[PDB]
Amino acid sequence: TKQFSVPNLPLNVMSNSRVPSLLNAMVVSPDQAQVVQFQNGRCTLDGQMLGTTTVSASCVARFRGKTFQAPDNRLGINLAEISGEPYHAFESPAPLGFPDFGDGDWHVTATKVTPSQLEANDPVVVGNVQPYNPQFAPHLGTLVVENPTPDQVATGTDLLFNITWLSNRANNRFNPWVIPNYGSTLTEAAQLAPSIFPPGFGETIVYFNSTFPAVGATTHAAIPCLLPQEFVAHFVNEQAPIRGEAALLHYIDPDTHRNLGEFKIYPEGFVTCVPNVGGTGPQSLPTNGVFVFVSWVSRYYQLKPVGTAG
Amino acid sequence: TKQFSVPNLPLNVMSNSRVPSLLNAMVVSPDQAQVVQFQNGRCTLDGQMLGTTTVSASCVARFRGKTFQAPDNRLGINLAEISGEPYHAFESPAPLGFPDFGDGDWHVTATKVTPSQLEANDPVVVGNVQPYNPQFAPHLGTLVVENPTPDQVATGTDLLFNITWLSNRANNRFNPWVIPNYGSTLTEAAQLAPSIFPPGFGETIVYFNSTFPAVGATTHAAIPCLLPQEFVAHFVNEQAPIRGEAALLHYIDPDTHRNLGEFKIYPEGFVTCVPNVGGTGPQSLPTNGVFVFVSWVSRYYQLKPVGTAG
Ligand SMILES: CC(=O)N[C@@H]1[C@@H](O[C@@H]2O[C@@H](C)[C@@H](O)[C@@H](O)[C@@H]2O)[C@H](O[C@@H]2O[C@H](CO)[C@H](O)[C@H](O)[C@H]2O)[C@@H](CO)O[C@@H]1O
Ligand SMILES: CC(=O)N[C@@H]1[C@@H](O[C@@H]2O[C@@H](C)[C@@H](O)[C@@H](O)[C@@H]2O)[C@H](O[C@@H]2O[C@H](CO)[C@H](O)[C@H](O)[C@H]2O)[C@@H](CO)O[C@@H]1O
Ligand SMILES: [Cl-]
Ligand SMILES: [Cl-]
Ligand SMILES: [Cl-]
Ligand SMILES: [Cl-]
Ligand SMILES: [Cl-]
Ligand SMILES: [Cl-]
Ligand SMILES: [Cl-]
Ligand SMILES: [Cl-]
Ligand SMILES: [Cl-]
Ligand SMILES: [Cl-]
Ligand SMILES: [Cl-]
Ligand SMILES: [Cl-]
Ligand SMILES: [Cl-]
Ligand SMILES: [Cl-]
Ligand SMILES: [Cl-]
Ligand SMILES: [Cl-]
Ligand SMILES: [Mg+2]
Ligand SMILES: [Mg+2]
Repeated sequence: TKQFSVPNLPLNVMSNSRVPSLLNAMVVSPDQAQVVQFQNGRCTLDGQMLGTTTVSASCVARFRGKTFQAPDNRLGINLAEISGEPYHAFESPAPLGFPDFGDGDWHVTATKVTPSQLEANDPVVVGNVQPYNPQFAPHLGTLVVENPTPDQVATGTDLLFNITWLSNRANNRFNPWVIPNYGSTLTEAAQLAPSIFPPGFGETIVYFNSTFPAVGATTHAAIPCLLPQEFVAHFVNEQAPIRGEAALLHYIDPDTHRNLGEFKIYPEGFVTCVPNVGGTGPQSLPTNGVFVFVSWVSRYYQLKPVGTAG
Repeated sequence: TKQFSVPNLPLNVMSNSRVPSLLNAMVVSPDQAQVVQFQNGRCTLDGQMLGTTTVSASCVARFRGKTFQAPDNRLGINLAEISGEPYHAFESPAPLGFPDFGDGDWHVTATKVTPSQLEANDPVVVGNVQPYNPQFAPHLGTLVVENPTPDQVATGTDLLFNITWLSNRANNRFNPWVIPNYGSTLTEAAQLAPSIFPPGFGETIVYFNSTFPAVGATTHAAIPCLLPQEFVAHFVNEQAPIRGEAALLHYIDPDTHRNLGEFKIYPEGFVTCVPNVGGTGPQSLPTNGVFVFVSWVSRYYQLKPVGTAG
C-alpha cells in the first residue's frame, strides 16, 4: 500500500550522487561511446542500493583508512567504512561511497579523525591517488596515496579523505563516465551495479550534472550522475514496492505550475526522456522545477518530446 | 491531511546539519554555559528553514565568493550563494549554508568553479578565515581569507570554499556552540534563528554529534546540531502542518524492534528527552536505531527517562 513518489525538491537544490555538489543542469548524451555503469548513485525504485551507493550525502566520494608505509615514501591506506566500521573484501565492490572515477588523478585532502589526535596541531594530510596505478586495490581494501604531505605519517593513523579535485592523465582528457577497476574477482555478492543499456522508444538516458573541479575533463568541469542523492535517500526511506514497468514523472514549473517535460524513471534506477529532434533535450529547461510522480506506466508509454528543436 | 513524520533512517547513516559529516552520537549537556542559537540545522516541523539553514546537504558549512585584493596581501571575498546566485544584504543573516562557528579559525580549502578556468592547472586556494576578525562581515557579503596560498589570486576569481578543519584561538578551547557575529543590524527579515530555551518537565535538549576535525575543542572533536540534515530535508519536502504542541518520537531498535527511548520534537525544530538521573541520557543507546513518529502530544506529556543511572 505504500505508494511510490519522488522528492518534491527543485532540481537546483538537490545534489549529485557521485560528488558532494549541487546539481545545476540535466543533459542527455546519446552519441557518446562509454558504458553507463556508475557505482555511486545507483538505487532501485523500491529502495535497494547497488554498487557502492550509500544513503549518506556526507559519504559520497569519500574514503577512510589507516596509514602504513609503502615503498618509496608512498603512503599506503588500509580502507575502512567512512563510519569507522571495518571494511571486508568479497562483499561489495569497495566501501560505501567510495569514489567511482577511474580515468584520472584524485587530488585528496584528508584529516585525522581520532579525537585524541585532535587536541592540538595541523591534522591535514594531502596527496594524490591514481586509480589506474597497479597498487590500487579497493575491493581488497588497500590503495596508495602518492606524494603525501607530510611525507611521513605515523603508521596506523586514521584518515578521512575528500576529493578536492580531479584531473586528466597526461595527454588525455578526464572522462567522468569511466569507473575504476576495483581489482580482484568480485564474488556474486560483491558484483558491480549493472550497466544500463539504452532504452527503446526514442528515449535516452538523462544525466544530472554538477559543476565540479574536474580539471581537463571531456565535459568541461561537469560530473554526471543517474539520480540525485535525495532520490536515493528518498527511495531507501520509502521502500515503495514497484507496481509497474516504469514511473512517469512530470517536471513542473514552480512559478506557473505547468508541465515543463515528461520523463520516465525505470525500476533499475535511471531517468529517460525523448529529446525534441535537433536540440539539447532537457538541458534548456529551467533548473528550478520539481519532479512529480504521475503514475506507473508500461515500457512502451511514449513520452512527449522535451526541449527545443535547436 | 498531510500527516507528520520523520525520516526512518538509522541515526548513524544520517548527517550533521552544521558540518558535512556522519552522525555518530547523540548527547545532552544541560549544564553547558552557552546560549543555544545555531543558524544551520534550524527548521520548523512544517518545513520552514530559519537562520541560514539550507535544504542542500552539499551546502552545509560551505561558502562561495569572488576574490579581490585586501591590504597586507589578505584575500578579500565578495560572497555569493553556493549556487552562484547573487547574495544581497538585509534578507538573511548570511548566505545559505554559511558556516555558523564563531569561536575559532576556519582552515579552508577552495577551488575555482568557473569551467573555463578548469581546462588545466591546479585550481586550489587554501587559507584561514578568522570570524572574530574585524573584517568579517558576512551579512553585508564580505570576508577576508588570511594567509592565502597562492598569495596572489587574480581579482574576480570565483571560489567555492570548504572548511577542512577548525581550531581553537590561542590560549582558549574551541567551543562549537558559539555562532559568529554576522555584523551590521539585521532587518526583521534577516533576523537570526531564535535561541532555544530549556524546556520544562525535566527535559533537556538533545544534540546530534559528529566526529569532525575541530582541533582543540571543548567537546574533543565533536560538532553538535539540533536536527540531522535529513530531518531538515524531510520537513521541507513534506510541509506537514503542525497539529499539536509537540511530536512524540520513539527511537526503535532495528534488530529487536523494541523501543529504546522516548523523545519529543517541538514545532520550533529541536529534540528533547528526560535523562535517567545520574547518567548520560541517550548517549549510551546504540546509534543504529531509527526515530519513528508516535503521535502529537501536548507540552506536558511526561517522557519516560532514557538511558542508564550511571
Ligand atoms: C605546539 C605549537 O605551539 N604548535 C603551533 C600551532 O599551535 C598548535 O596547533 C593549533 C592547531 C592549536 O591547537 C594550538 O593551540 C596548538 O598549540 C600553530 O597552530 C595555530 O594555532 C592557533 C592558536 O594557537 C590557531 O589555532 C591557528 O589556526 C593554528 O594554525 C602553528 C601555526 O602557527 O604553529 C605551531 O605549529
Ligand atoms: C602547463 C603545465 O604543464 N602545467 C603542469 C601541470 O599540468 C597541467 O595541469 C594539470 C592539472 C593537467 O590539466 C595538465 O594537463 C596540465 O598541462 C602539472 O599538473 C599535473 O598534470 C598531470 C597530467 O599532466 C596530472 O593531471 C596531475 O594530477 C597534475 O598534478 C603540474 C604538476 O606535475 O606541473 C605543471 O604545473
Ligand atoms: Cl494497492
Ligand atoms: Cl511525487
Ligand atoms: Cl548506506
Ligand atoms: Cl580518541
Ligand atoms: Cl572491477
Ligand atoms: Cl541548452
Ligand atoms: Cl503505458
Ligand atoms: Cl485531519
Ligand atoms: Cl499523509
Ligand atoms: Cl496538508
Ligand atoms: Cl515517522
Ligand atoms: Cl535551500
Ligand atoms: Cl565558463
Ligand atoms: Cl493542539
Ligand atoms: Cl555513554
Ligand atoms: Cl499530552
Ligand atoms: Mg553492497
Ligand atoms: Mg532567509
